[PDB]
Amino acid sequence: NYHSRTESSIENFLCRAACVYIATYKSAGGTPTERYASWRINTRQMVQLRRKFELFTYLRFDMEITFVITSTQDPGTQLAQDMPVLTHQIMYIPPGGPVPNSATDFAWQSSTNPSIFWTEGCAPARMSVPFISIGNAYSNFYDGWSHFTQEGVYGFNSLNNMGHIYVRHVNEQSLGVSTSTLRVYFKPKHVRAWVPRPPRLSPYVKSSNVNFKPTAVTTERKDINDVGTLRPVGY
Amino acid sequence: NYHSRTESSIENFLCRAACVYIATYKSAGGTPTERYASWRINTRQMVQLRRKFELFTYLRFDMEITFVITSTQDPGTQLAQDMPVLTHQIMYIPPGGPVPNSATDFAWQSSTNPSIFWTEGCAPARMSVPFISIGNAYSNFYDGWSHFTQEGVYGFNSLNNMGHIYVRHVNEQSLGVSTSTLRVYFKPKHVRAWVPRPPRLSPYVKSSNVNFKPTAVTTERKDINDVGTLRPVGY
Amino acid sequence: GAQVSTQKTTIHYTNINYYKDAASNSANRQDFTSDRVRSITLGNSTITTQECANVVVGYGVWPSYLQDNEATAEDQPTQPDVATCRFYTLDSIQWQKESDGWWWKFPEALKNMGLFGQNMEYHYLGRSGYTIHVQCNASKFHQGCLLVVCVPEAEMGCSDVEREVVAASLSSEDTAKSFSRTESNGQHTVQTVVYNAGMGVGVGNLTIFPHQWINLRTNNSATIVMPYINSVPMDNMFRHYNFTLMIIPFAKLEYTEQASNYVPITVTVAPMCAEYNGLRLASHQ
Amino acid sequence: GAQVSTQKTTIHYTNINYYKDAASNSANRQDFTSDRVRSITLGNSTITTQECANVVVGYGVWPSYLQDNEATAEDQPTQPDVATCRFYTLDSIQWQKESDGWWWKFPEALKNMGLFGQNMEYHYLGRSGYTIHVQCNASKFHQGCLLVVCVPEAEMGCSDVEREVVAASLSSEDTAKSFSRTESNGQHTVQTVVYNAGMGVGVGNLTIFPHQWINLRTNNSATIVMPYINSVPMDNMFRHYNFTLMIIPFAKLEYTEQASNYVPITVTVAPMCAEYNGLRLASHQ
Amino acid sequence: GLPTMLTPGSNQFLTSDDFQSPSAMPQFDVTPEMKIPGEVHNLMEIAEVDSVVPVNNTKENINSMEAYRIPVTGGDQLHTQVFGFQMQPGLNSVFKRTLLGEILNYYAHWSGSVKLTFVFCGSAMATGKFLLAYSPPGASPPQNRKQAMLGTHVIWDVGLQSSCVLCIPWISQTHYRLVQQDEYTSAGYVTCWYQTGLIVPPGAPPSCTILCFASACNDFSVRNLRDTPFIEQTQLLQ
Amino acid sequence: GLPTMLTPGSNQFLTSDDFQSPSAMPQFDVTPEMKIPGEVHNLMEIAEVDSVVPVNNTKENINSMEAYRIPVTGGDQLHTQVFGFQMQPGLNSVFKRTLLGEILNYYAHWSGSVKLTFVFCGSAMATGKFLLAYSPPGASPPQNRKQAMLGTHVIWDVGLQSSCVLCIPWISQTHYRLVQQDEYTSAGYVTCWYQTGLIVPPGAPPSCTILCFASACNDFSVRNLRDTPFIEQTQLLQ
Ligand SMILES: CCCCCCCCCCCCC/C=C/[C@H](O)[C@H](N)CO
Ligand SMILES: CCCCCCCCCCCCC/C=C/[C@H](O)[C@H](N)CO
Repeated sequence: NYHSRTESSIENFLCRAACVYIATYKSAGGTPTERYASWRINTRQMVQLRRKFELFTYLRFDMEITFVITSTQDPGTQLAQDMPVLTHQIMYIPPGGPVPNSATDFAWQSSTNPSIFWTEGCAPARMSVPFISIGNAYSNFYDGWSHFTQEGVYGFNSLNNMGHIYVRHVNEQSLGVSTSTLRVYFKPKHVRAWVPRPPRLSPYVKSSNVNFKPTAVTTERKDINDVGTLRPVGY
Repeated sequence: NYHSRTESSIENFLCRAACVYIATYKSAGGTPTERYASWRINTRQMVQLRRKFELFTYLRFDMEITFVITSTQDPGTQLAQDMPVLTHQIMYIPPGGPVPNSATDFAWQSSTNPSIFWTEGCAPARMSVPFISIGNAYSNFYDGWSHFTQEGVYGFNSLNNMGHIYVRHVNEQSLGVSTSTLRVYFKPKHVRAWVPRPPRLSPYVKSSNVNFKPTAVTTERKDINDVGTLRPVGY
Repeated sequence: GAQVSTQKTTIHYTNINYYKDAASNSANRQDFTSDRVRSITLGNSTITTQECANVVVGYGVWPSYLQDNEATAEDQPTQPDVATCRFYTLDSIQWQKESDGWWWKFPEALKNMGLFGQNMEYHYLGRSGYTIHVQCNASKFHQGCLLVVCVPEAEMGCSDVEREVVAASLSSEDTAKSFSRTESNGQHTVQTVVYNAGMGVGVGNLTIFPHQWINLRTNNSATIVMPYINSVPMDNMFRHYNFTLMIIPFAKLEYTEQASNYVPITVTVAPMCAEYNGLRLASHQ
Repeated sequence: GAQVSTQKTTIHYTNINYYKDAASNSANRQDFTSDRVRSITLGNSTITTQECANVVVGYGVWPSYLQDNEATAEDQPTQPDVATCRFYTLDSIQWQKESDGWWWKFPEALKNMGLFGQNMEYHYLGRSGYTIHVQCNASKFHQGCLLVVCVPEAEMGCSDVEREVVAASLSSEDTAKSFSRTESNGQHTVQTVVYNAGMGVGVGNLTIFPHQWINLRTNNSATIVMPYINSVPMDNMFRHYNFTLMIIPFAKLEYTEQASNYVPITVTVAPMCAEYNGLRLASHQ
Repeated sequence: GLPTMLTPGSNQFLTSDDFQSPSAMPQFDVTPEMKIPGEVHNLMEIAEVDSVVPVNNTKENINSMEAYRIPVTGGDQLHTQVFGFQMQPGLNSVFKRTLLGEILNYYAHWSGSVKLTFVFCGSAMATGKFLLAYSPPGASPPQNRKQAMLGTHVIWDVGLQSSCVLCIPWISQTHYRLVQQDEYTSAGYVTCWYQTGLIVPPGAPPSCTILCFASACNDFSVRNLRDTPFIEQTQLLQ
Repeated sequence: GLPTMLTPGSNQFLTSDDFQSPSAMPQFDVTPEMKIPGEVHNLMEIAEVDSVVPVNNTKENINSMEAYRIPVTGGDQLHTQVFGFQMQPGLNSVFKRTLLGEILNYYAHWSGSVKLTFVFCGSAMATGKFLLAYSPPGASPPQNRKQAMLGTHVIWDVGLQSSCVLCIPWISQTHYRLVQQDEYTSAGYVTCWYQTGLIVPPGAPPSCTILCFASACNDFSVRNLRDTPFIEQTQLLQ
């Protein structure tokens, strides 16, 4: 009976950084939406983290956000020949702030916003954010409408008001064209989990509600009293 | 008699990092098995470490794994002209986990798996792993079959269930093609060694069993009472 | 400062916090080791359950008030103790052989009964614990089983993908929506298949939520004393469902030729310690 | 914390552990300084060895039980002390002039003798120490030598490369496999050359494993009290061989014309403190 | 200043780490703590709650609800086996989508004692005895009752009590068995056989339905963590 | 913060180091400790166990088992030398695949006293005396018994006792002699000569076989560590 559980705790089950978003943004003139890359902060994009959160109804944690920003070189002509290091800027936007329309905008100063400048060839950039919500818990399921007359959106997409992370390059790149990809990682710590609930049997299809297709319970075996194999797979 | 042994201990005989594997993986599209490089964790690949382990029947140690990941440039055309630093990702897979089929797969998130991202031009990446087995000792010799009816594999290849290390690039490399080589090093510490046993006289031929060809005992000298040379090799 | 502790194998570790924020420290990851029947009289309407029957008290906790220690309201008008505590009886659903299942949505299922739909129609906020008691009259030759479960925040998926759901199809006014043993083909209705329980989870895995069994052999009724579970302490009851009952028969009822075939099922909920805040002269509808 | 020690040449070193795991510290690398004959009566069958002969007690330890301090089983049924402790005698191998050698595999060499092959045929687990006693009747004009050795986990290589071995060729049922002084040409048999001892090691280097010599000048018999050596505390005896006897004559036997030429060799093992676990109504074969 | 040396392990991003980091919202007070009921502490408390196991998991039945109801027909059988399954809590079709299995599938190694409680949903007047036997891995699955009797077993009187529970014991060579059990580190078969035959009176229906609940006993443990091979995705779902 | 300076030795991978490193399996408990017998502490305890040395290592004999058996024919010889070898425990063909040599071959420097125990495998009635003499490096190998007598020697009566042991003494200019001994830091020759001649009676076979066991005395030490020039490979063997 001296086999107690340490790696089954609520911390070690949830203190592992999972990838949440995959962005892509170039560094050239023309098509200004390709220069920056916006993302409203969900946890519902990637599945590998979503199933771990949707075992509990409510949560409350502090987080550790990290970014592995890597870049390539775009094909074609007029390439760099030689290229200094290129730095990236990650800006958080709170709910209700002014967003930049494009790159080199007026609003990229970020006096109040917690921007962070990161150089390539270094360690991945890291920050900590506390339990930030108006409510007392990050509710993973909200069985209720938005308006009191029962219209509007339905589901968890009413208390997910966490603003956006808008990333951009801060070099002009006079000669060449080069994309970069952003990979956001969430590692929640000091986690508390309330009201457990079953895992999702059906596959995920949306990031707005709990839509699903009716799937089978388990896989099929041969008979009611099938014991599998009596000897190995040979002969 | 004041010539006691310090460098003859079980630690200093076995606390030296030996190379265990040599991988090679490119960074181009097409032939997706050339993008990543898998390795089931043996110690039986390289001989220089294998003979040091096969002096004792059982072992129990904690390990220090290190990787000197170096890369070249592949010949041909459409080369980089200029190239930022390229980072590598080393992922451990436990026994019974989902493996990636190729690069840019869905399963490269590694929420539970202990991945490690390493940048070129830095110190080699390092991690510590504890004594991880279901048994009480890493048995180097298992004189017994797998199945209770005496079929299946025979030898040490039944308790070596340590999963695999799958390595990949995490840059797209839009222009060029470039391979990289992985060199895994095992340095066991806190070593305990049970039931010593003779060194292997015959050369090694396999990494699955103790197959061998019947070799001579020692080299041949001239006579029964040959003392070698009585004077130097001159005259 | 200068702390020393133990690690999971002398060996120790000295970690210091170098930052002026509580959410900037590392993760903790360390532990410091003719017959007698009971009669619930609530309000002015009693029940009679059994002497031998267990009563499941929610998620461990009894339903209680919201004290001044954890209130965020401005002014707190009165809560009634007799006017809204009665055992209100809803409509009687009818159990047949091939009956799939039934569900309810209780903050929007008591809007017509008593004053519970006459207090929450005026006040803005709301908070109440519930004392569900579901019963079916048994006999010794009427084999069959039942499962009740009060799932909280039972977000239900729509029948057709890339659609929302409609309030007419999610809840009903006095009736319990059936649980098609097959798949609904609707364009705006709910995906009401019975082997996925609406939410998409496995229907065998509904046993985490407070649950009780109404096995016709050894039980006549079932009583779940559910507590108020919500993240925010107070939320309006017309745009939020606190939980959801689900009565799913796992084993179908099999009578004989000379036996009764109109076995009913009733639900007799009763709100415990119902609190209200924010009186606005609204009269919602 | 804040430790000070010595190094191998005042001079000291202060190393701290900065991590919360026991396997993350550095390596330690520091030390803190008509005639009288004995008769073994085990079970109900004795032997008579010598007064002057040494008995090799395994790897230093006497065979003992598996206490509750290091048990991982669920329930532990009984172990017999009389029923399986007798000195079981195996078949008598015959020593000639050009005899190469013989081996055995003892967890699968006692399957027919007594109840030791009638307890392990039912129970799943197994654990027993052994008390091998090998004897050959001597005379003063019968020069020759012998080496016995109980090698543990004697993984034997196949005769042909990129093949496995077969259970019919690795062990035998009642007979000891010969050790060809030359090389076997088989496609699935064992590589049974005598100057590599099967495992590929030098046959002169078999003296680490508990060994004894049956030199015909100064010894008549040999007794090795081998202990149970395995990593796991309990493993099944039908898919695992605990150790392996190897009787290799280093010096051939040379008699004269008017002398006996049928010198035999017997082995008389006896399991000590045999424990069993996991009774399953199986009756293996 | 201080002449440090950068050891190997610098400028890396090991995922399962515990490092400090500067705060992005400095001096940001939080909402005060509330006592929501059901505050779970360890994940294994979900694997102590019973979840019905789909014992009749046949191909036609799995899609339907009738995969959880195991048939116990009344008559003279005395040879029919109501059910049998290898007790592999991780790979076996019977236990993998059950709550015990889903938490277990996340963790690579499993050690403990599983408990199967078989409820009887049937007429009050019905009476019968069933022998449920955990046969350890040994040799071959039990095929007749006499073979099952030798292995550990419980005789359950359906009439005297519904809900008989069998705590399958932990008998294993190793402290931990991998969730993806191989022939080595595998687990024994579990089977149920008629002892007397269900006796149902004229007024009640002869057929009855028995269901199986599986939850780990208190002494259950997990050892490693890994991706669940049950859920997947293709693209960033939007 | 702290203004350190990166000394030379930064970002390197010296193999024979001792540095800390973060753990990849955090909070991972281990299997508890078991007492397997034969827990060796130092490697030199393998070099205290005797291993037969192939003294008759002739070209035809090495392939055969008859390389460990040294001939001691019975007759009037009084000049024949049963065996002679330079006492180089590392390079010499006689001692290199023996257990003492194999551990020694791993370590570059050797210091201690070797012990050779020569057992007699022969008829009980046989009786003879042999002089085994360690001649120090001095000048030339002993070629007749009178030359051998001067150097340290033991007279062994085969009849009175089998297994006479000679502890070859450590007489050397340097504390440590390299395993790859050169003319400098070399070791003296060891030889065995008949003293009386084996006397075997009519009923026993005249020929007898003597074998040699070599193990280091308690005071043996190693000083460096290096690749063994005995085993090799070509590719990654699969
Ligand atoms: C460093 C710059 C970026 C800073 C980003 C701000 C912090 C990130 C937002 C925290 C996310 C909270 C966790 C989940 C919130 C919601 O409850 C879930 N999405 C539920 O759908
Ligand atoms: C940092 C990512 C990679 C992590 C790799 C996991 C740890 C490496 C496995 C430890 C190897 C154990 C030592 C040898 C095990 C077996 O007993 C031998 N192969 C015997 O053949």
